[PDB]
Amino acid sequence: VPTPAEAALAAQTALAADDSPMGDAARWAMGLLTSSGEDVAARFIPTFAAAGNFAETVREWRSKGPFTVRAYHPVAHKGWVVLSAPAGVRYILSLTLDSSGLIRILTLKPETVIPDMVTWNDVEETLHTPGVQHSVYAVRLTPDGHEVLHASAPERPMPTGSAYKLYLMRALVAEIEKGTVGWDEILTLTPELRSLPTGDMQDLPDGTRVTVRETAHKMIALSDNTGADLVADRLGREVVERSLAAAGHHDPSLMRPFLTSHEVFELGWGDPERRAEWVRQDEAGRRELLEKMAGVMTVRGSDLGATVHQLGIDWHMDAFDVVRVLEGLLQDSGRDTSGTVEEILTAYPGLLIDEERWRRVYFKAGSSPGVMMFCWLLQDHAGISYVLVLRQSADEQRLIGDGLFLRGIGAKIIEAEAKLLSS
Ligand SMILES: O=C(O)[C@H]1/C(=C/CO)O[C@@H]2CC(=O)N21
Ligand SMILES: O=C(O)[C@H]1/C(=C/CO)O[C@@H]2CC(=O)N21
Repeated sequence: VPTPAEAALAAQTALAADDSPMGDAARWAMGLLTSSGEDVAARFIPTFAAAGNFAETVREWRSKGPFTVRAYHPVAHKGWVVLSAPAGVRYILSLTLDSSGLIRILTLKPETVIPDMVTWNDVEETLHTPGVQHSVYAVRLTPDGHEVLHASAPERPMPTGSAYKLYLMRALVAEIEKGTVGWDEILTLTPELRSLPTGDMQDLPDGTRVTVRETAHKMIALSDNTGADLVADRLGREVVERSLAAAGHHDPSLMRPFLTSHEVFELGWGDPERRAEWVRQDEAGRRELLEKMAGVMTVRGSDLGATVHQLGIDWHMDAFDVVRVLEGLLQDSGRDTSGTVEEILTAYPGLLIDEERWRRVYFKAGSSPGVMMFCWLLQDHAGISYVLVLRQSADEQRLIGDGLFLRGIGAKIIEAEAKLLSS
């Protein structure tokens, strides 16, 4: 158990030594904060829209220092640096990178505090926020069903954002198995198929040719919305929908029509009249509205904010549905002797994982205004699997925040697995 001084020193050294895209970006961003006084444009994605306000943003950040590194948490294309400022005030620097190491998101925010968890009640009492509906569901998978380790509101259907991509993955695998689509088949990016971040594929030029395998990899590992939309277009909505009952969903009608990310963005934050039409329409009327809406996006990232999940403009499922889709994916992966499914599912575990404990970890996050979820399947080297599903929804995005809180609650549960999961 490293003492505070030990932990900070280790973090400082690790940041200095990290020879990776995240290490490069984190050191550069820390340089911005600690330094005496076009280099910016070269470090960020080409379409970085805050470039004008950025000089002021950095001035304001710098005014909060001086800063000392206390913790460093690189996780693939995501990274967090915990900083202490004067008088014991703490902040977190959050980085999200694109596929070549350019910065997409860079924030410096008040520290997200998550205590070490001893009991499930610690989890519940930490997580609870007035005005936020939450759910925690943890199970051990066994031959003859699931052993419930903890449950709060698992039966409640809730919006889950990009968790829907798990169903899309199962639908894709089902079609690969049938031979109607192939891993090396080429998908082509068109202006109409481009969606918003999360993801990187939207940044590719019109006409870019990508394999089904690479597109599915990004769909899961980067939560790539454009990747997901390319897959959903190739399979077709009917195929995606007809798959839902088999892949584990209890009431497919909640995700009919099964929306694309493009559709959620455009409907959710585009013209209000069209959105009011959705609300008053039945399934037929909604399908008709979506067909009419097909085309190039008008909605931009800056338009998002107001919650729309309460109108059905999201993907609703219960915690049991999440466990079923994950267990289904575990089965699909084992059946795939090529290891293609496994490589996609294990690429990004969402945390730094103890690989001596866990043979495989599947992970998926979901987020939309007023929506946050994280889920993991963890299987040890003996073959015992656990599934953890964390969900939050609210009428106001500010009650949820950037998702580090819920992720960090998951991190603490997994850290305390011997007490909370495998006791
Ligand atoms: O993949 C991740 O870890 C991302 C994510 C993606 C949702 O599409 O949602 C949570 C919030 C965040 O930064 N996480
Ligand atoms: O390891 C942890 O406890 C948490 C954390 C907390 C931020 O101080 O940062 C990383 C991301 C995450 O969930 N981990």
